[PDB]
Amino acid sequence: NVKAYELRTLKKKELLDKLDELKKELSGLRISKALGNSAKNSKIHGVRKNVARVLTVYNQKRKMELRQLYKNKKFKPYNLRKKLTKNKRLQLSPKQKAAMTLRQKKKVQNFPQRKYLVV
Amino acid sequence: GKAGKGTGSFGKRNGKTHFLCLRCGKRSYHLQKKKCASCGYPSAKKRRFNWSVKAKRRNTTGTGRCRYIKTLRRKLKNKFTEGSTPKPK
Amino acid sequence: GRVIRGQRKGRGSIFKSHNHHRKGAAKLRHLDYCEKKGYIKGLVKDIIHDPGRGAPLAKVIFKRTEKYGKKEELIIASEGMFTGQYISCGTKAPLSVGNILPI
Amino acid sequence: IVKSCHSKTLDKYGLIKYPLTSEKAMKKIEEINTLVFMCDKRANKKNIKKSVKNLFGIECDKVNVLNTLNGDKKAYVRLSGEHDALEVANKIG
Amino acid sequence: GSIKRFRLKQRLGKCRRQNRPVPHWYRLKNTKRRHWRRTKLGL
RNA sequence: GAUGUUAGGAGGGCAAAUCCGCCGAAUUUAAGCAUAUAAUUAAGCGGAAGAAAAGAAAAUAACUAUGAUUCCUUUAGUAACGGCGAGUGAACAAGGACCAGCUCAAACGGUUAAUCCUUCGUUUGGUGCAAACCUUUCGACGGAAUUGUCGUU
RNA sequence: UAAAGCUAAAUAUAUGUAGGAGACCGAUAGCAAACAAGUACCGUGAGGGAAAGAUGAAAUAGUACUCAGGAAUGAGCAAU
RNA sequence: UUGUGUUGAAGCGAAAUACGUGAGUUUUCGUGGAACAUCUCCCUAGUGCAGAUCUUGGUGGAAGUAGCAACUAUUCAAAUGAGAACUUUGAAGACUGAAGUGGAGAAGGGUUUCUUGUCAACUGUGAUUGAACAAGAGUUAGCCGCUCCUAAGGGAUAGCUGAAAAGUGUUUAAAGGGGUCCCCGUCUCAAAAGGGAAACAGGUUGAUAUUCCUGUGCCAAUAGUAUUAUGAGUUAGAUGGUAACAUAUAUAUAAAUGAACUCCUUUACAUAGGCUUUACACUCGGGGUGCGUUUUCUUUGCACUUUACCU
RNA sequence: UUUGUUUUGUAGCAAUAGUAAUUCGUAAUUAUCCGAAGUGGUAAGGACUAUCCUUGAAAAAAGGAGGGAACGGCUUUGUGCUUUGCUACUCUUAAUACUUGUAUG
RNA sequence: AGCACAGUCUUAACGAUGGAUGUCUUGGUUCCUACAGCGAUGAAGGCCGCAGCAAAAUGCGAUACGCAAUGAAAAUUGCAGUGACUGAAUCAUCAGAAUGCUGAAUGUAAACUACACCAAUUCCCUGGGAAUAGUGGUACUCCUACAGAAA
Repeated sequence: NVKAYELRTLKKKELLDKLDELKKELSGLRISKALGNSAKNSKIHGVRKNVARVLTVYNQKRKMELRQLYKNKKFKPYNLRKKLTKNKRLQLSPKQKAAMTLRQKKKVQNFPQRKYLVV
Repeated sequence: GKAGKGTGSFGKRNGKTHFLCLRCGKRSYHLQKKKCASCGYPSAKKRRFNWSVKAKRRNTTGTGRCRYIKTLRRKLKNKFTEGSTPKPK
Repeated sequence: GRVIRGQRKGRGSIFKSHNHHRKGAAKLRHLDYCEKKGYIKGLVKDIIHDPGRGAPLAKVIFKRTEKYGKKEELIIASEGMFTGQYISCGTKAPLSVGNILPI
Repeated sequence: IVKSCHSKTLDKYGLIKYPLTSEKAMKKIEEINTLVFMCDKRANKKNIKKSVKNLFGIECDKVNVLNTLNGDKKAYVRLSGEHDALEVANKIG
Repeated sequence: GSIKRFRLKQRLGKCRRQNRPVPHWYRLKNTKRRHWRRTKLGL
């Protein structure tokens, strides 16, 4: 039974070949199941979960293999940009919502609101 | 006469007026005029009416699965910046 | 009361003209410099029957003057015209049975 | 838009699930020497032909397809006079 | 009919697959059953 | 003007309890019924937010005067409307909750559009393991704009 | 001081979500739905729309064995 | 406020030398197996049923009654089975009877199909049967259809109205194609009986067949070079016939040059009447292959005798 | 090279496939399978006649034509064109062998 | 071994049918409080699938009754098998990854798993080997810049 870290770093070509033979052996268990045999049948859940684990690691491997080539550049693609809600994405940014004309800015800057005490 | 008002005419009921209505899956898609009687699929609107609260409630939001908003829920409580992951061991 | 038959006639649901077999609208040759300033002769190839009307129609083939080719016109036939004759249209066309002339 | 995960294109491991062990499936091999397999409902004749000719080296006179009521596809494959269909019945089992 | 659409045939197969009873091992621990003659699925 | 399988972006639909426009009845009451009432409601169409809308007097008062809007108590079932029949019906002042006020239009910079936007590279430091994010300004280029942006009230 | 524009507060929330409560109802009641409920089912369709909770402390105690019966079942000097 | 409960509360059935006048109250026994009352005083209400052709549920007399009535009709023997008028087999007697309970048919139905097993309910009688129940299995196409085209027509575009919703669809199309600059040209859907590329025969399964096998064919498609052949025409293109007519039989009759621009034809079309041809259908006698009464007679009553697509 | 007269064939598929009766390991073999017609029941085709104040549908697709932009090659001058030597020629059907995505469906 | 007439009606005891009553309640109802949108970065809704044996409901999306990560922390069990003796069995959290066909649905259509056009696309090692009829894009309206044609 294979785990995450033993194949988490090995050659992707060997990963592909091993998955190829894994699926061929799954088809072999399918030969067995179609035949009168049903004994080798309970480990397919474990093999399926192992495939799922190896594949969510493999797609992350391809993920940095494909995003390191493009990182930053300030024009991220449709998927790689931020995925906030539509209203949040279309909202005015906070700095430019708080931006003020030169008149009000000079008023506040040169003479602000400030606290005090009553005796 | 032989195919009169009742059973005789009922014997002629072959061929259907409505069908599956791919937008809703209900057998209410008029075939001749090509328009759903439950939602009006060719039109972009969903065809509700305020005089039938029963039909409103039996297809309003939440009667389905909510593939997206149910995951989007309980996220304002966390306020996690996107791309963030918990600290490793 | 209810809407009477005469009023229902104008809705055009079943009172549209049964025109599935009509051969085309009966229209004269469209006005042209040639027809305004002289004769142009087109030959009536065949006199046909339009199911809607009683008057037979004539399939007059003219030869277009601005391009190579021929144009076919459906013209209400006058009593006495035959296939194979040339019919003349215009101001300078001689007056005769079937000819189209300025009034 | 760029995709990171490898394509979900249905290769043979996902086209073909298993062959059939129906009495008719064995009977046609025994008598008239035609073979039976089962594939996914989204496959096609030439996809099955590719996958069979890739996994196994048996000449395919033709590939025959069928859409079952359980959501799968049945497939029939052949040989030529070059190959016999008794070892193709014994090796597979 | 002997001629039908792919979606209609798939839905017929789904209904046939749904008409089977509860597994016995699960029962060891259904009410949505239809007869083809009594109740029509209305397609 | 047209056109772009030009570059970068938006609108569509769902969902309505509160909210904003339009359209818009009748049942009913008048012991009948037609104005009236139901009701500026029900139904229908369209449009947003966490609240919306209203909001800074072309206001009220007539006093020793008040000072944006909204809501609560009251004015008050009052003034008034109405086959003056059935019925309908405010506003000011007063007591409170809350309380923030502001900018476009002309003058002038014409001994200098002083403005705005796009794109492309550099850096000013930072919280995150990371991803990202907050800040950073040297610019250059391309434009928009005098058929008027910003500065000035 | 009209015929241009912005503006937070106090205000409303038969919707959704999440909490807390009640001189409320206790399965013909309370939401239509305490349950596999807007489900089964009906109508071409717009739509209409139910019934159905309770062994026992513990089935990790759900009836072993015998007799008679084809079997269902019944009986026991047997049994939790 | 102050009490009853596993030493059995609530509820329920029967009852009481019980109380009241009466709604009722309180006790007894049995059942029940977990809560109950407060009359000390007061507060509160979805607070008291005989009816409303009341609502929901359950159950009666009617009553083992009405009734199990179209479709001429069944009988003998055997098998299976616990059990056979209505399962199977054989015999017989009959029916559908040329416009069929016969094959293929489409809409509609959706696994009712097949095999095996089975009878809790259903199969209005029985039932071992079954279209019931249970487990498996079963539908194979270049040639059969859809897919393509267009009609009655539908939706949409341009606009134009309308608050929108929607109403109409060229009402001042600048709308893709073609060839090599110009010409033509709203889009899309709508026919499993209209038009239409090309398949026949034999055989095969428990269930599919002009789809699977064998054989034989047919139609559509097929990009850039070097070899061949066949036939043509030629050192850029034929034949006779007074005429109509016809004109290339190699593996196949292919071999008689060709743009833009056009003009036709096929597709492509009603009804009635008779005449004619052909295939198929049926039928007749004698030649090749099987049964029969025969008390009374038989050259006796009869029966089985083929050839697709492809020329 | 033509005309007449005799032998072969179920005109070629064609019997051998199918079908049918007796013997026959329990798989087999046999031979037949013919002269002809006669009715007109159903279909289709043909050539006609008649009827309409009824004239009885479109495209997809395919074909034919008028006309004639362009037509024998190798190499060779100058700038698709005049020119010098040899004249072998070119296509219609079928393919064969290597490059294009694998070149049937 | 014998005896009651039968039927109809009444009473009592025990039963049958039925599901009232009482007692239960992971439900409803009402009020209060707080937060509030989702969607071309593809929503709500509808289909189709996904478990060893798997119908519904619930959950999930070809990584399909769940993957990764974090906290708790060793069982899943109906049989099978799976696990530590902790990223391992199961919960909880859930930010990473993935998220089929549709649907405003948006290439043209739709009772079609039909048909287009443009890049043929994608993967492998960091210039060579494969799968392939196989991957993305192409709606309408509008905004800001750009372009080449026009009067």
